[PDB]
Amino acid sequence: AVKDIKKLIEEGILDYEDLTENELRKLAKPDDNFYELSPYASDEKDLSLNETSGLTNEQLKNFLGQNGTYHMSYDSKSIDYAKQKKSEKKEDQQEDDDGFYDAYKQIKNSYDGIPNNFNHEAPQLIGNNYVFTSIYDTKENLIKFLKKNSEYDLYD
Amino acid sequence: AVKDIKKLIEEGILDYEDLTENELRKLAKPDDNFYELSPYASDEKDLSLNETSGLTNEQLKNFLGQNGTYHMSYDSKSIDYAKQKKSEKKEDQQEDDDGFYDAYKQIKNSYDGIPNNFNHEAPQLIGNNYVFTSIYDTKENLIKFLKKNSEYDLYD
Amino acid sequence: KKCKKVFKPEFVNRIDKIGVFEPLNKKNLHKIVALRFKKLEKRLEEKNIQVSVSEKAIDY
Repeated sequence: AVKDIKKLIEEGILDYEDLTENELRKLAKPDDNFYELSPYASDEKDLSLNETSGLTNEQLKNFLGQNGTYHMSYDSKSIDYAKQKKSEKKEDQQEDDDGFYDAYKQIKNSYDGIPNNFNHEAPQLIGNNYVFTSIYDTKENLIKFLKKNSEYDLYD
Repeated sequence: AVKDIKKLIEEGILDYEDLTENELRKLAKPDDNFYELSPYASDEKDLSLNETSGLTNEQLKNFLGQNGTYHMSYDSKSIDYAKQKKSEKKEDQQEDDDGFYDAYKQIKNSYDGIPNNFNHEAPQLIGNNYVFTSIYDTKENLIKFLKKNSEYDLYD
Repeated sequence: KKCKKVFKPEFVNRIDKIGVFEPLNKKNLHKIVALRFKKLEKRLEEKNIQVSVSEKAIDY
């Protein structure tokens, strides 16, 4: 009151209401694990990128633009090809969890500004200020404080 | 002060600041391993050439030229075809290093004017003079000297 | 997960404890390579050449 001091005491003693503008902005500043050099990211199934996607055909977009008595509104060539492959691979044993666990981890990270394999700190605009959140350091109590108190108030 | 004399003494005794114009240009001249005849280059995965590349379709370039409400900006026909091959080869055991380890070497050689499998000396324009750098003889201390001292100065 | 994949994961219920080895660090490689020179003198005391390893010989 400095940055590592707040992570222990503000859970026990200090409320967020009695903190200055130079103290709130530095807790939203990135930590010392940021600016630490880290290579070798761990690859996983990217739910962001769609391998079954295709290109705008412009004759579908013309025919679907003229609204009326059409019965299917996409191409279905690449997404059936995709379904035939899953019928032919015989990969079941952990893929029964991969579609069913792993999105929750990456879907919640989409509400924090964090992409798929990003094990580091990513910002999130709350009001007029950015808050760098993590996979581990979610900083949820700062988010509840800055949304509720600084709705009609400004603390940089 | 000649060329092989500088590689031993200038690390120990001589600074680069006290060197004449006929001495700086000859240390940037290529060595005697240059003009030595060397066949049989060693092939590796060329990260320069993209096997997944294609041709300008000119109806995509027209449709992407008219900016607005399109959702994919490339062809993706070939690049799905390439990813399918890596799923079918079952080659993992060293390719887990080939995309990850072999590559940092060719990327750093791009900052020195050196292509992929080029085990010889390649130039690099610094100011108004060329400096022939190598895989092994990086000549980094000449590069730090010619950028800093000869920014507003000229030494051929 | 690989124990779920190759093994049909009942082995996880069978095995008491799964250990994972870190790869060797250079601080490990100081003392670990030195242990072979202790057993080197057991087979070569007939030869009676006692090889001494300085710390300069370690990193080479």
